[PDB]
Amino acid sequence: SSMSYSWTGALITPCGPEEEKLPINPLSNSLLRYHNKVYCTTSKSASQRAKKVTFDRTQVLDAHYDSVLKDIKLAASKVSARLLTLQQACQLTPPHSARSKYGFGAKEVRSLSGRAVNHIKSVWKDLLEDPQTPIPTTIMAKNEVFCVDPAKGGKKPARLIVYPDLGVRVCEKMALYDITQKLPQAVMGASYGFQYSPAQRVEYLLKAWAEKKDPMGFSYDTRHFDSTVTERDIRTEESIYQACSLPEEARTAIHSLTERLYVGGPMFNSKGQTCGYRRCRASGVLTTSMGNTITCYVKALAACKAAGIVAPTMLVCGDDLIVISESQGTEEDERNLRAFTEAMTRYSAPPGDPPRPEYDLELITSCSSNVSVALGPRGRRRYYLTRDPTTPLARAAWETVRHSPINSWLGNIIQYAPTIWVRMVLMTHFFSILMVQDTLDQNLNFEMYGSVYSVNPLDLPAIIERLHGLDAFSMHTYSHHELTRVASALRKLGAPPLRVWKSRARAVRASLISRGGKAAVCGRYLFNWAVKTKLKLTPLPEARLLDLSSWFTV
Ligand SMILES: [Cl-]
Repeated sequence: SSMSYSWTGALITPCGPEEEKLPINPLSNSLLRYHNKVYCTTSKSASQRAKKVTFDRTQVLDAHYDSVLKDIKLAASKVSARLLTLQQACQLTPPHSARSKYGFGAKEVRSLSGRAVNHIKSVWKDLLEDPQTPIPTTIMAKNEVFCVDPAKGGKKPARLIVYPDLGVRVCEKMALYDITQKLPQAVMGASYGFQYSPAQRVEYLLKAWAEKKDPMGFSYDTRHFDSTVTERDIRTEESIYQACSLPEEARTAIHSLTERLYVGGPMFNSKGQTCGYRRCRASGVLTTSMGNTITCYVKALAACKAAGIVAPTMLVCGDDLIVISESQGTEEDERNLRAFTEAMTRYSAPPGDPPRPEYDLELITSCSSNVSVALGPRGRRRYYLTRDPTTPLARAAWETVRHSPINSWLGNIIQYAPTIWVRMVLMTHFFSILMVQDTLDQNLNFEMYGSVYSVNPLDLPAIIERLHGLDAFSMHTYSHHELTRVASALRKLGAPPLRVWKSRARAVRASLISRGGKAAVCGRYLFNWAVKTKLKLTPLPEARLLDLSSWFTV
């Protein structure tokens, strides 16, 4: 049937300067040694990516699909959603969103400047009047940092970004922002993955697992999900949006964005040239995350029914998927998974790595992460979210004229506070750098889900207690999988081993303690693992006064 993309042969071009690595990385050369291994994806590998994501989709739906889609339209119709005013939408534009081609940027949009509001008025009108003309998009190579992996081809090619002009993106919010806030939760309930902090994610998986008399879990990895979304999936999404109680102007707007933007359209590189034509999900539109999540949910749940998965409990986050269910014995489990995969493939969501049933929660990875377990000093089991530290370490070491890695350090310290690698490596490095710089009391930005929060480093103990519990400060005996993986990642990036971090941590803790006040709290709480004679840590009152609820909800 349809190709995800077609190409004119024009290059996917850079937006000006692509940053050289410098001969000295002064913030991270005490963190790890093998900087040669840390790299950033650029436009140079853009074609390589285009080839991998360009392919034919043929899609065969069935009674299981239809049945699930009907249930979802039902659940959708429970939702009442509003238009946002032009001004409300303008206001929700992130401060660094890519400037429009019509002579204004995010600053103007957020400030409600007359010219911007005007242009946006005329874009909205054109959306109500013309429900057909394809809206042009820009295509860019994404810049992301990884550690080289010889096993998997050396260097990954850059992901591709496809987005309409800023004027249109503002219109998308007026039409759909409210739906993005209400639909996923309404169709999926507790299965919606973007509503959970790490600790809450953990607790959900544990509850799912404990409800099965004989649990089995698997993760599902779709190969290039965006590319696998069909015009029909997209029209099916519009049709789910339309099932909500909306005002007529929204209906018209949604239809128009579906036919003119979401379903497909022509792509131009940054130099102005026609680059190709897209017939799949665009990565840079408002509905990408909700879209992928709902469509993955519909497909996955129908696939469960097609394969005979018993009592599924799902967790969905865009293209990432965990299913925990009642085991039917290993031999049937393996067959059901093969059938699940066949259904998904029929639905046009074929796998990368084929799925595999597992019976131990530590062995399931989704969203690049997994649950693991550690003991208190008394033998009590504590479960927490973790992940391979390779990419966090690589990103911890990306330093250029334009980018500092410190925010990145902070983000992982926050998300992954209870892990052995955060506690022994990142925390130790982070606090040592800030002390020496004498910037311990200076606010930094925590980046999550396109949002930013100003965080004071001396507030970390409170934040961590709030997010993860006082247990985050007393994990004693980590797992074999966890010890192995962390040792191996440190060795792979040329970082000191954990034994050296313990020494560095002792010294950092001492320096924090000697500075008194908040810093001293940091040293006592965050580095209690580093001393043989433990202090008794107690709930922090400043933590009770904390509302982090918006941090991990979309
Ligand atoms: Cl930066």
